[PDB]
Amino acid sequence: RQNLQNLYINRCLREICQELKEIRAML
Amino acid sequence: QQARQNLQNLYINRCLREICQELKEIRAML
Amino acid sequence: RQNLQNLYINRCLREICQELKEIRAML
Amino acid sequence: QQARQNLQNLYINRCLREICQELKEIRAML
Repeated sequence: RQNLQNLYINRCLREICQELKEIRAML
Repeated sequence: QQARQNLQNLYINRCLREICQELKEIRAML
Repeated sequence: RQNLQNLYINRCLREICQELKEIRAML
Repeated sequence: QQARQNLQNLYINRCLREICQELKEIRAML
């Protein structure tokens, strides 16, 4: 249960990291 | 140049706002 | 233990949120 | 104006890099 939630949190964090990398490229 | 620059500034601001919202959601879940 | 780690993760997330708010102001 | 703009761009890039590093650390810990 906890492990499940963490998996969804970690996917979101990875997606945010990819978005911030794209933002840095724009900059 | 400047209107494109100002638009890009507003666009990145909106992206960062969305990211902040997501991090607030994660905080609540933790 | 888990609760402890989450507290330190949540403080970091709150700090990041404050930093991103300052970045948005600069923008 | 433009050199200040370019510097600010590089400064924000560096901040976002640091934030990415922190989120990677959180991911590892979760």
